[PDB]
Amino acid sequence: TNLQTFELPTEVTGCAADISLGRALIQAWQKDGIFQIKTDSEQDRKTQEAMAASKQFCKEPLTFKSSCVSDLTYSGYVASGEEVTAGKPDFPEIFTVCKDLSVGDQRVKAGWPCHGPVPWPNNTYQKSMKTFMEELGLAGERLLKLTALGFELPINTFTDLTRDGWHHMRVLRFPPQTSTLSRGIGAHTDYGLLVIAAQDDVGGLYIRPPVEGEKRNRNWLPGESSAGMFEHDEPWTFVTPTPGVWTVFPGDILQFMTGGQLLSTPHKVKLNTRERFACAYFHEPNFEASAYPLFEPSANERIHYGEHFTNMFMRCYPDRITTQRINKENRLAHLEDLK
Ligand SMILES: [Mn+2]
Repeated sequence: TNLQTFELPTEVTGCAADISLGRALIQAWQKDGIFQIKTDSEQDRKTQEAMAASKQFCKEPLTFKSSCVSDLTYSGYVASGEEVTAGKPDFPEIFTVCKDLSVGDQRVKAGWPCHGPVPWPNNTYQKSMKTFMEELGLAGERLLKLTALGFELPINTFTDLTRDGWHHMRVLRFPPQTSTLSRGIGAHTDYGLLVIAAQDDVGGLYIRPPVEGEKRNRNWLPGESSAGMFEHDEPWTFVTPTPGVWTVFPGDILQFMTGGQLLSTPHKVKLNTRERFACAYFHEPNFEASAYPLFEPSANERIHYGEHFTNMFMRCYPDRITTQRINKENRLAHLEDLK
């Protein structure tokens, strides 16, 4: 399969050509579940410098890597075999980068759950990831303005929710295959708004396009998990490593807001014959923002983002020191107070 590739304008203004481009992006998601966006030389350089920083860090001993954790934020290191998909432990090691807030930030002083400084392994890694995430965020904002325009919505519909958004990134290393087992991460959908993915030259990501007649679960609802669904049935598209692109697909919150006009793209990762580096960037609402259905005016359903994120991470990392401190200090009470 050959994915569609688009060049984004540096600024999105709402002109008729922006609307036409936004419609094309929507159509590509509706047909293929994903598309490529071309990177310029600086976007590409920052991508490769982030991957190199990841490779260096992963070569450190586990004793050091394990120390890169915080009891205030979920940012930092997750060893291989700690995450689980459809009840089966997954293979990659992960460094998650959430908003990097100093202890002087008023949200950290107030003890809001999940708010705190990233436990960076070193300053060179910090700089590489921050620079990369700066570019990824500018692309995310362009994409969300184009998506709104394509649906004939106010240009600001999504970006109003993503001001100081809770953007975060999974910095991943998958091991080489070491047995007959090759499921690096099982089939799932991502819980957030918009996903921008980058990878090295190795290969291993597969995505599922929309399928006529196929029922899709609403993974934000209890009892409608998308985990494991379709894992052993076609169609799955291999996301071929390609120089000079990132890929982009919708998450669960875009499926919710669009009432299923966009579907959260199912994806899975196969272990390759050598290690694979990748980054998955989530462009998200503000922690205090609530997503809402755009095309169902009288629907009362909402997704309060900070509640959604906090509950997800507490369930996914239930023994992490971050979760223990939330429980010990009753930090979920702050969430109720904010709402
Ligand atoms: Mn994912």
